[PDB]
Amino acid sequence: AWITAPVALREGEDLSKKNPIAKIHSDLAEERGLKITYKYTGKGITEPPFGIFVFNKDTGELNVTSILDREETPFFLLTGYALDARGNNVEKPLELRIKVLDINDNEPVFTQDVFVGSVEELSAAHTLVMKINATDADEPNTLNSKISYRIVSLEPAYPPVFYLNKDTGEIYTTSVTLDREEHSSYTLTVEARDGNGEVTDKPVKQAQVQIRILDVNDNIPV
Amino acid sequence: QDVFVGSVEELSAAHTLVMKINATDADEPNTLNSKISYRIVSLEPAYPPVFYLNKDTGEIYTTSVTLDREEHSSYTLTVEARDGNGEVTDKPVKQAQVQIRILDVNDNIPVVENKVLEGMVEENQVNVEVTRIKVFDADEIGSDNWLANFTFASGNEGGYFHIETDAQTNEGIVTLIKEVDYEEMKNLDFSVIVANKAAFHKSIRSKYKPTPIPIKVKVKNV
Amino acid sequence: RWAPIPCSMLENSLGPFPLFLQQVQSDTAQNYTIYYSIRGPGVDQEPRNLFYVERDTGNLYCTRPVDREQYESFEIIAFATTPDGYTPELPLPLIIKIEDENDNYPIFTEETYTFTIFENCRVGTTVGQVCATDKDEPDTMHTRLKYSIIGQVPPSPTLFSMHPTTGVITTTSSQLDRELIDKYQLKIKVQDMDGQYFGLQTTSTCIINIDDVNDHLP
Amino acid sequence: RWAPIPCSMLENSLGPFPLFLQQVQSDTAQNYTIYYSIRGPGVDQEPRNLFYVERDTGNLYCTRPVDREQYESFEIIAFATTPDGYTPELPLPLIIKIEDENDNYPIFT
Repeated sequence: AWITAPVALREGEDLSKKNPIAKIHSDLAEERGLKITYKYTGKGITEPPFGIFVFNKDTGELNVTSILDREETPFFLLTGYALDARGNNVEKPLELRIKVLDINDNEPVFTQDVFVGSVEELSAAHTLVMKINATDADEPNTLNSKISYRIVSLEPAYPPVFYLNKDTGEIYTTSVTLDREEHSSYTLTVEARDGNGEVTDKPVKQAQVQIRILDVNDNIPV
Repeated sequence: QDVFVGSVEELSAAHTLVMKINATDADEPNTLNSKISYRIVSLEPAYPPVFYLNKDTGEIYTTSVTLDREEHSSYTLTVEARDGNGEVTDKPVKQAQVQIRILDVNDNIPVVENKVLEGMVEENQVNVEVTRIKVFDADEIGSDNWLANFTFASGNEGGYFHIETDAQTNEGIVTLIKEVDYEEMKNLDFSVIVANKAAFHKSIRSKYKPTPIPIKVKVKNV
Repeated sequence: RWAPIPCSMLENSLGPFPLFLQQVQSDTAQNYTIYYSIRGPGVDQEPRNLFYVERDTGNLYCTRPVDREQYESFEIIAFATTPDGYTPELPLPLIIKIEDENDNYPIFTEETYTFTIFENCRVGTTVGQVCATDKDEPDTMHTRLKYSIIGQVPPSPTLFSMHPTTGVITTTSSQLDRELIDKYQLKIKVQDMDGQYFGLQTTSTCIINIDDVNDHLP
Repeated sequence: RWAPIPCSMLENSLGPFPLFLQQVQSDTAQNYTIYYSIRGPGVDQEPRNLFYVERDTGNLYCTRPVDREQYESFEIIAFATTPDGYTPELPLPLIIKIEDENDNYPIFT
């Protein structure tokens, strides 16, 4: 006899143009005049989260009603039911699975507001200085969570002094020579980002980087 | 009325009352011809609804979704009155606006920049300043819910020092309350932890545990 | 038993084809060898070949793009058959609806609109009206129109104005001497979706003549 | 934009590296002690540390063999500084030329 499949719904958009998604209803009930009323149990309809699905008590249609969040549930698993007016289960209960599908909807957030570092005077080009770290709420080892780090502001802003490797969050020096006797420190600002990044315009989140220039004995006691 | 007003609080419990609405009919007292009943015309978002209307009694109550004063300072919705029993006429009937002000609670946590502190005092003085901490909170400006309130985590046994929050600024100010002696050259270090001057909401409380901030202090001679 | 679940396809779909609609299996393939087929106005009755099925997994697809313009809904039977030529179980009726977007353009009800107006008629005289129609479902946003002038030939004087909901053209200025300028053209636009950003535009040009009185001296 | 009269290095060079390229300096060297440096692709964008300069005397060099197939020239900014950190002279966009070796194929009409 004929069988049914599972369904899959995406994070973050209005699914009001995708309904109805499933239905629990009897095929011959009508040929005995037999009145049925219908209910679903499960996470999303009788357990959390709330708001997200509704059903028609007479015709057993299942409808989405609010925004899905894959950072709240990646799956749900309902059971639907069919009773007469007294108590009898007219149909055998139906299993219904609902996959949620993930998008990038959260931007990565640093282990610190302001990171601290050190680099020595008179050192060679591309001297490694420090590492900055952040975390993402989408699903690990994927492109919605895959972090890139960049410099957004620098003080003194000229000449150029540092680069940020976008793929690790490590901070390196340029070929310009550093001197403890002139710049006790530096300060710049870093932005963590995710995914492919094209045409983003809603603001994203930032931290500070502060670098101490460590002394060498390059001057004599006159 | 043209427009009805009432009050809900944020984060409330379910099916607790809010307010009544009122209409009037011209037929006879206590008859079904003037036996009024209501509905909610439109609401936004329309599901889950943030309010429930007993349609027979004219009373408005909370649902199983909570309001947020940090989202809206007032919720709007529309109402309609009819009368008698059974199916509704296919003709127009009058409507009016409802507005629910949303009262604020201590779900917003006081947050700071500052994380450790130091300062100085002289001997043979009292009521003199040492240091400060400036505080932010997302609750209403001047409420007991918004006032940062500091208390000791260590060094209280001395009775030497205090921290008082100003309600102008939400800035804690630290002072010397009992006299100190330079000639004993004792340790006067202590530490403080923030809450608010009101407790934290039933669903929100203990979900976080802040750490203390140490203050260190040193004495001058006369 | 439980009855089957409804399905649909959005009109004018880009593809490529075939485009998947549902999986329809039977649990009986577990207890003996069946394969999958479909029948009705949709495969073997006109429209022919529109739906297709995998005879080995019951995946059920469409072969080409449809139109809400042209079609509404379709009833198709699924059934199972053995390789030795017999049908041991009941068939499954399917229900399948076409879904609608605004995607059919508005179009003016004439190849070019013409108008005649008497020399120096008064400001706000009704010059005429431009009508368009739209073949998506009536009284909807998908057929809701918005009417605009976009520009004038000759570009000067400023002489006409258009009513937004109906394309109703009036005059704005009574400098209308035929003996100085005898015809105007107006570059005109109609769009659906209350003329929103996402509504679909069709442009035309309409003509306005200055209809003669006798006033130039022999 | 254009840039000053160039200096060459072949592609596919065999060294010994560092191979030398040029000395461009600042026209008032007698007033202050200068320190001479370089920046741009080839030093501090990619590929990194293809190029170098004598920091005290401004003689320029490169560190490894290069290919010409994606470029006939290289471009970098040379900049002046002092031991007290300040800029005596304005920075100059220079050009290096990459000369050929035969490694493109001959191909019939």
